[PDB]
Amino acid sequence: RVLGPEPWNVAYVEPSIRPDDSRYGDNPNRLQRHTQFQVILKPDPGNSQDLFLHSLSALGINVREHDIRFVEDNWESPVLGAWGLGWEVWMDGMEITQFTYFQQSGSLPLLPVSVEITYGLERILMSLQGVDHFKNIQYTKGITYGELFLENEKEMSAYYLEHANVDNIQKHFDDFEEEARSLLSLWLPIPAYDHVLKASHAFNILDSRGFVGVTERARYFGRMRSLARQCAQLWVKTRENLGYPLGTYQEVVGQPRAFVLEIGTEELPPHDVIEATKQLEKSLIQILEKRRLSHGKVRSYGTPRRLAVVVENLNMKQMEEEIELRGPPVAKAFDQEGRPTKAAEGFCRKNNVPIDSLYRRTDGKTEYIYARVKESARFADEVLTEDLPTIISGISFPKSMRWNSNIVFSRPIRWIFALHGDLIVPFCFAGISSGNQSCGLRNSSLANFKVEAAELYLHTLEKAGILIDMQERKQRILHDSSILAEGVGGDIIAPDSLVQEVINLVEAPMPIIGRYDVSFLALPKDVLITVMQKHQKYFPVTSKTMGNLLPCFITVANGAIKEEVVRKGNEAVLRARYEDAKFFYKMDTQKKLSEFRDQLSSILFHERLGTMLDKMKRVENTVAEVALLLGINEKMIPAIKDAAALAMSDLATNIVTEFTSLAGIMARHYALRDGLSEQIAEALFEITLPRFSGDVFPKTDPGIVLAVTDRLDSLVGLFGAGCQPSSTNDPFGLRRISYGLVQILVENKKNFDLTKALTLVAEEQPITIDSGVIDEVVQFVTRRLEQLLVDEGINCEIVRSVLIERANCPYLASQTAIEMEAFSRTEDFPKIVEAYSRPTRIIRGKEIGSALEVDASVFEKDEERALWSAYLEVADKIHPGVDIKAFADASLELLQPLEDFFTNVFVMAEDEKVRNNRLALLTKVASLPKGIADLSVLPGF
RNA sequence: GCGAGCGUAGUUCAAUGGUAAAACAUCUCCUUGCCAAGGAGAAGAUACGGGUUCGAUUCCCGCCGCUCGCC
Repeated sequence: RVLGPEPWNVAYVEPSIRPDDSRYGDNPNRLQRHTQFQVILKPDPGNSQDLFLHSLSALGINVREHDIRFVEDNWESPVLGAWGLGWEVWMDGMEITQFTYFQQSGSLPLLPVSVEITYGLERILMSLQGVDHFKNIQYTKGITYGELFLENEKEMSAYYLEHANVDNIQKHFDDFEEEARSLLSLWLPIPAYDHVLKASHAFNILDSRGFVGVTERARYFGRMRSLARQCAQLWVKTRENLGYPLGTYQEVVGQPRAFVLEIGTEELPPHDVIEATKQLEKSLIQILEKRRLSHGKVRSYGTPRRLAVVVENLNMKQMEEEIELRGPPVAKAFDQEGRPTKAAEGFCRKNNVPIDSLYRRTDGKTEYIYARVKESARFADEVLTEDLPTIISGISFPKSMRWNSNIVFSRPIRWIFALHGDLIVPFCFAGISSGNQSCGLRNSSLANFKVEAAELYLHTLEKAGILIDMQERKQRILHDSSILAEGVGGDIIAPDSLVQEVINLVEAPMPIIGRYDVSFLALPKDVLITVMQKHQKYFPVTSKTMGNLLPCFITVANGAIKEEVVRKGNEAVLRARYEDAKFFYKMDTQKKLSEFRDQLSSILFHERLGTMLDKMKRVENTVAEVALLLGINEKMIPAIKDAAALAMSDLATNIVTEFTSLAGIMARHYALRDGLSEQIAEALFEITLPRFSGDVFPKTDPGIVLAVTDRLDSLVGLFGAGCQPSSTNDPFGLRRISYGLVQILVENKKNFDLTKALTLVAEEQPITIDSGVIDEVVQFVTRRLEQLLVDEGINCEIVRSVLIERANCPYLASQTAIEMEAFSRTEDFPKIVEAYSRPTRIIRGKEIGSALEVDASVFEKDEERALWSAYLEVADKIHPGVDIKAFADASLELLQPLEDFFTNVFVMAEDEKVRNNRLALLTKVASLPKGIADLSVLPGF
């Protein structure tokens, strides 16, 4: 009932049962059956998030005292085929509610869009009551929540988890599927959807029991997606054959003054402020001067809910000067006794100057009749009315919404404040008429004010608390955090990829210190800081003497905050996330690390080639040779192989399934603790480097072998088994995987062979690899090397004349392409590029049959006896792997006997048989540079 | 999967509302001949389709290819 034109304001309460989250009722947060509260509003009323905050203080919360935050989180579900954009609501660190605008459902777009608010009533009641474990929540006066739902939590888990008969469910799945597919032919949507409901249930208690393998999930999701995809198209029609019984949705001259334009919004993401406070100022800078208007210091600003721009002392009229303008040539328009044909009139009509006010000028060919024009001063406030809406509509985001019309933006626009001097610039955009009002800090005494003159805008804004200048929020975060961190004895850890995302989550910052327990310090350091940074957005604190962690953290509130309830509320969320990660860790140190391999066989890699255990199986059997292609020392080929079986073992651990960014850290941590060598453990970490664009590369010796051998397999397998990247679409990430393999080499001084390693790591795969499909992987790698090499300030014509035969070993190519440009800029390049061109053109094909023929059989020539000597004494130096400088000094002395041979000897055949000496003697001199550079492409030939 | 930027002789690049320029390559004519080099001349392009305007390579829409970020 969100599909159609039908208005549907409704709100209900329902439990929700998901069995794979059943944990016998012991961990205080996860339940197999939890109550929700759902409210859907269609159409969107407009107050849709000022009714929410009345709801909160209705259920007894003090919203001027706690810290309510709208942190963005999109929503998508492919099974139903729906998605939407919106936020989640953090009260004092706890995520309590989701808030979404819908845009797809089934597979047909929505009109009008719906608003979905979904409270979760057991994560709210533990916070509002000071309780850590759900079985202490007071249900009513006298009875507890545990004493009602505990054994249902306890023994429905044993059913969904161990004793669920798993074939009388595999049959019921297909039975329900068939019945729902049949009742979609008598045109009955209601039961034909209830059967989809009770089939997608029976799939969950299959998945929980583990009976679903790894390759059946892609089939089950498909089987059940096209049932919801085609119940929708039946419902939306059976509605309209009734006639929609619930209505239908249809719809002056003076000195210069400043000019300020703000576009209020609802909370934008943290990185849609940065890429939208630029393509607005640029798009304004252009159009201010395109229309002949002069100004001064233009300056942008940003906040999660406004995007302001200020242009100072803007003009009051256009510049109003007369400019020349030339039109069509005298050939097209002008003619003898036929001057106005069809073009002269079109050239004067759009300019309305009289037709006898034209003259001629030597415009190249003394043509292009023309005249003058006027600029038409237009008061600088009726100009902007025409050009602002196309400014504001210009900004473009990757993800975008619709709320009440077909206009698209990233979040709904709520107010527009655009003024100039004292007067308002009047226009309208997306149903909002511009004015001079603005909302300050929400839920304050200045939640609505009006600014009179545009020169006291900023001074009024920061009179309501807001700090809009983005670069003066960083300096009030990182400078009131230091006093706190030094009051306890330490200092903060602020990677500037976290400050750029803490700045744009706040409007008027306020920092607070908090304490967590000391007995959590036994965890690894890089799980503490990852909990405190990548999920909660806190600041850790490290004692600057003996620089390890302390039991403190720093959090950033927003506004007029009680700062006695928010510290106490934040201290008790990462007393729970730590308390879960500690249980996971203690469950992971129960077994030696070498046993976590045999769980790997339940992670999919690719369908027709398999899991991850087989892939890591196909690497121990080849990492004993890629250490010979790289020329690794002999006394380390043992110490690599035992660190190759343990590789990628931590990917089945309990932690790494929860914190999927610690793949690689929590393998070295276990390995060192188990009692391996140091270099084994350190190599167990760089099988993952680099993880993205711009990360450290493997430096140790056994760290390169594995990081190369993995990237060879994930290339040859994915290529020779269907998934080729031939598209703009990038599945399986075949671009960065191929890009990193050349950086691990050019950054590490290694000599490799791309056409021998790919003839040996393809031999192993399960599917057959023919010699033709590895000749495209070499090209897909060489193009990536060329792109890496061009954008280092290199010239484009030399990197295509070294990559013809030095393209195999990616280090020597990147070595000899930088060393060739510096030689190309010196004044010996035109001597050599010609010296080698006189004997490669002259031999464009004359049936040289006797292959070698270089002999003194009959060499009765004069200059031959002095040319072949030079060829031998240079060819004795140039070996197939020499550098470019020995070449560039060994050909300069060969260039002279060339012009002493061509001067006299008549190479072409005046005799019948003996004219092949004179041909081979130049074929050889032409072929010497085969292996160093392909000299027949460079210009100047 | 979505966005962003691009497409001009054979290769590299200037221009813009209305006679699309130059470099290297190609061709012909020269002759201390066949190669090279110095000289004159000639031919050669806006990926494709649609829209307004008198005229679009330029402004608008749609299709094809390429490069790059996220998934």
